[PDB]
Amino acid sequence: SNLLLQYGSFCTQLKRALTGIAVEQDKNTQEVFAQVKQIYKTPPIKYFGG
Amino acid sequence: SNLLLQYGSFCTQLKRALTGIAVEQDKNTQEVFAQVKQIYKTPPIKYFGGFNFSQILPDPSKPSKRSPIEDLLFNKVTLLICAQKFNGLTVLPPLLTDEMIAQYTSALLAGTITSGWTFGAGPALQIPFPMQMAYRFNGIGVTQNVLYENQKLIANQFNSAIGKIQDSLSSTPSALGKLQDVVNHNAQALNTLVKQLSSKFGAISSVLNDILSRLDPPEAEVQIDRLITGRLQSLQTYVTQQLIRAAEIRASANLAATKMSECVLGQSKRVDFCGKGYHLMSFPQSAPHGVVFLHVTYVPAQEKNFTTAPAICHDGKAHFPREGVFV
Amino acid sequence: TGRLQSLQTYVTQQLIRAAEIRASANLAATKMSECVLGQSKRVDFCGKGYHLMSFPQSAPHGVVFLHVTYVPAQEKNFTTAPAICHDGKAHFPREGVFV
Amino acid sequence: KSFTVEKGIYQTSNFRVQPTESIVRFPNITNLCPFDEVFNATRFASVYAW
Amino acid sequence: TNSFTRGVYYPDKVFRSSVLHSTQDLFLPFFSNVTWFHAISGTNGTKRFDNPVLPFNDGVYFASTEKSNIIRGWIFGTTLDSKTQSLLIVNNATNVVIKVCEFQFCNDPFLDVYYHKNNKSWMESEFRVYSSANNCTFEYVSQPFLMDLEGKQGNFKNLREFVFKNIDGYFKIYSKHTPINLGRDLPQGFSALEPLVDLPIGINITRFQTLLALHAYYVGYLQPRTFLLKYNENGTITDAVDCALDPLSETKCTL
Amino acid sequence: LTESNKKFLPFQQFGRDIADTTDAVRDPQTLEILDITPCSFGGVSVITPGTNTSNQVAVLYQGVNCTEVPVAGSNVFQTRAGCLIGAEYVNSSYECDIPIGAGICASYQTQSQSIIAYTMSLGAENSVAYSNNSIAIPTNFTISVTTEILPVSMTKTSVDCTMYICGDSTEC
Repeated sequence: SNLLLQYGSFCTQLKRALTGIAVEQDKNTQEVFAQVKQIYKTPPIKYFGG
Repeated sequence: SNLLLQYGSFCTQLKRALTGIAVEQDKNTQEVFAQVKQIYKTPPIKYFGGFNFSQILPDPSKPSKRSPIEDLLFNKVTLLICAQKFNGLTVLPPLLTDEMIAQYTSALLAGTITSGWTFGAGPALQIPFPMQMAYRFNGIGVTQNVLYENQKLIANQFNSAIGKIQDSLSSTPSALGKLQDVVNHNAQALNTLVKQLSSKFGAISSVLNDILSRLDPPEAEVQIDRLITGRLQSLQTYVTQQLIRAAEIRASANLAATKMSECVLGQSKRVDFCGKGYHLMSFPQSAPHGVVFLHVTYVPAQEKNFTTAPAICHDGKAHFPREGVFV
Repeated sequence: TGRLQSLQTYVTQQLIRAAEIRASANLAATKMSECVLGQSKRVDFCGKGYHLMSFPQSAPHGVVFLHVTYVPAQEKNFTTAPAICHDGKAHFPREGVFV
Repeated sequence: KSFTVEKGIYQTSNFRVQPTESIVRFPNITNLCPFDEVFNATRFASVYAW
Repeated sequence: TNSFTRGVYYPDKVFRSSVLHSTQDLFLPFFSNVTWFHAISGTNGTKRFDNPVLPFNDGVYFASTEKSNIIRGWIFGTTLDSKTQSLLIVNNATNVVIKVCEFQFCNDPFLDVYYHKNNKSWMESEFRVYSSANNCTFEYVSQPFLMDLEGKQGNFKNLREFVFKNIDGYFKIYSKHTPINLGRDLPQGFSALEPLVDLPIGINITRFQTLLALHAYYVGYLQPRTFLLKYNENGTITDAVDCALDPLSETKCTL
Repeated sequence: LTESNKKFLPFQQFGRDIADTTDAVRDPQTLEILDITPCSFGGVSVITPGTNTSNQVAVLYQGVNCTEVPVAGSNVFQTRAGCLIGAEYVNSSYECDIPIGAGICASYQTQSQSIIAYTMSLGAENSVAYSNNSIAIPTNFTISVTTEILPVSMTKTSVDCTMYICGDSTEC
């Protein structure tokens, strides 16, 4: 580890990039699925006109 | 410089790739804004049937012919710049300065409010504003008699809504997040590139003068051999990160060109594309390294339930509504 | 290591460039399924002006579209009014402009 | 890499100005000896008394 | 008691304006206990000194509050005899004297007449702890650093703080004087130490002792730590925070 | 070197700033604080109308105050992009032929042939007659045919890693 710190900042770039990827994946599910504000509930009886 | 020639022609593409990115940013601004052929202007009077347009139309009191809404956007976006020019790194200015960017935006407003939407498909044809809104209610499924029977109430509803927009930006500090992260990522990448000069990459020292002076030439070349590749890979990473990031902006630039083509030069029937609800019309506003839209939508409220039946029999024959529901 | 770096650079450039082409390929697939197999109501999607139809044409490593559009001309001003009152009740046009 | 060029702009090289002379200001004012004062005394002495 | 914020100095001789910097040098850790170290030292009869030997754990931070000249000086060394080189620093009223030369052993202040404060106030008794040795080194006489700003009617206390450290042979002395009202040990506030004296004398040092003339001081040990210094306006250290005291400090150092 | 107004504290000497650049120094004699800045540099570019029509060019230096510092032709001009020599700043406005920057476009146009640089014009200025009651209905149309080009696929390639890197040598 005494040599890696001597090479500069080659971990901060590769730690700020995987964090940007990881937080982007949780974002992607939000637009696809969370398109509704309230949560609707189906009626118990299920006769939808045949 | 002599040691750089034995590696070959690596930085020739590095100058070529950044040229292609630079000429691309002068092309993204073109089709987003220059969708028109002639620059229009509004008449001196500004009575648009009872609709107040003072917030988005330009105000000539200030030197720059800008609007009060976009003036708030300019103060919020904040850009150090001095140290970047000191290591061979340059910042080329945009081809279109900010004065004519506002002039394209002012041209798009003038064609929209006066000529309706026909100026995007041929010569501009004038039409009074209260009948233009009658032709946008007609494309969402409601009839023209709704508007004129409630013209004054809709005018106050539009006028009060546009005043809430200015206070909405000032109250929320996370409003202009997307534009701010654009200039933040560029400046942060530059500082990480400059600070790579202090790194030694497993050499004697990070100053090229000390390696040449304190040590003899015969093994000075092997010391700067390790120093160059450490600096070269740092330069290679910067371009590759810029190449990926430039493609992401082009994806957003093409989407912004579509919204100006459809949501502004017409009424779009795509659900939840222009705005949240049934769409009416839109407004473009300039911004630092971006564009801001003002979508005007339609939302029903004040429900009331009823009883229905899908057909009517009168003389032994079924009847179906021409356009409507039997209530 | 100098020669292996050249492939590492060259493969990276082709991967980025191939992603741009696929973005153009998906746009061409949409235009063939909207501007050719029907009529599209999107403004300035199948060419400037009101759109009628299109004709695909083959090309080396590409495709060429011949959009047939509609453009009005020969304008003349008129005097108009939002509606018509005949017998104390307003009359609204069903499809036209009171000119 | 041609004998014919089309209209437009083309970057060729870069411009750099050059240094003119050198400036070295080592520490202030300076350190100095008083043995030079001996020279401006006046008289000397005997021959067995150098 | 526990030290609150004291123990910060300028690490280098570089001017930086309105910047946040990170430092790796040896420092006094925040929120660490300090021993009271009271010595009566009344000089009565035969010997009443309360001086033990201190282990010199990677430099010494020293704080004191005398009236005029009660606390006098220092010896640094290992064997504390003429065998090995020993530092000695004395703040005389005219000019300070610093002597690196080897000394056999320190002498003692005069065990004079019991009326130490009745009528005995004549300035005298230069009790000459310095001894004679052959192989003898250079001396660094300069301006006194223990100038006292006059405290009138109480509520004035010129607190003296000095850090002595040894890095790669070189011996660094940092000093500051805070003329602030204080009724509690090491009062609140933030104070950054200037660099004062450098010594190019490379010897082993593991022990030190204090000179009290007569006829009360806090000692702390420095450790390697990483801090976040803040430079504001004309290169003034307004604040510095730790990177290992608590998780909030770790996030502050990270961001 | 240049004069510095920033006040130093007496003990410190250097003037380093953000990143690792030295920014200010003090005089070793008479103890005066100075300020530093790198001397100017930049890239050069050539504006030409092509070898088909002529041979005159008009070079440009990027980000150099040529009024402040001499570069060493026909004329000199100041622009936010840099200094342009070889063209004159005409006052009229036309469309853009060769872009430079900050709304400056150059072209090879007559007044008897020379290279000129002007200010960009966004198009013909036009007005419309808005009114309380005014409509304009077209009476005739035009069936036009435009064109549009779209890439589809590039050329398939493949490599042989062993053969390319090692020229049929068993040691490599």
